Amino acid sequence: VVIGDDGRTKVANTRVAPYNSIAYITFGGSSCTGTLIAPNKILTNGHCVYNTASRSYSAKGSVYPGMNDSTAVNGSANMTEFYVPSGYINTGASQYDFAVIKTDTNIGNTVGYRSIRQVTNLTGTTIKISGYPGDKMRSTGKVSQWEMSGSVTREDTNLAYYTIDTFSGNSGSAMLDQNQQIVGVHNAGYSNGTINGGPKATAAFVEFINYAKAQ
Repeated sequence: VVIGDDGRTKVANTRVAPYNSIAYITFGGSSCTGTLIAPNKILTNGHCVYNTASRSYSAKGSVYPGMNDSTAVNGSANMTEFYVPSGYINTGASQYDFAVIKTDTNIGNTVGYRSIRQVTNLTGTTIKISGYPGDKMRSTGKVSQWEMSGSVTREDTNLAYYTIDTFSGNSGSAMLDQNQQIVGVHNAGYSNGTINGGPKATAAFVEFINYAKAQ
């Protein structure tokens, strides 16, 4: 959700880290954000790849790392396989709302990719959320990356929360710490649109990702 005044700013250079590793990803009926985490693996939200209500996987599309002004400035890859946690398939709960996508080429070796840091507590940590919101697509007519930083204001055992502004299309944006490590993935608005949040990189998160990295 966008909370009060919009604090997001346009990423000026998507040819450098970490922005070159953050991708506009398309499906047959929607788009999201994702982040390269291996030579041929993207991390995003579960709800981007699997619809709980229809029990349906999304139609596969394409991956554009560091797209800016609707230009694939670092090339593109196609999606080939989805890996979704069993818990997401079975409950649709926010604590399992993450997924990995394999690409057809090793595009992560050209632009680089991000590591994941397992965390226990994020309260007070400054994170950055950068990705591809749909509202900016409407208003500028271009697909560009927008970022905003802020503090994690509360958390529970699986989720972290923040007032950093997000809009549809930001689903799957990584939470990046000061060292450009992934500590979680944005998924939704909470508390009737007064805060945003998503799953932290817990031990359970990291185990699934490690399995997915081996596929």
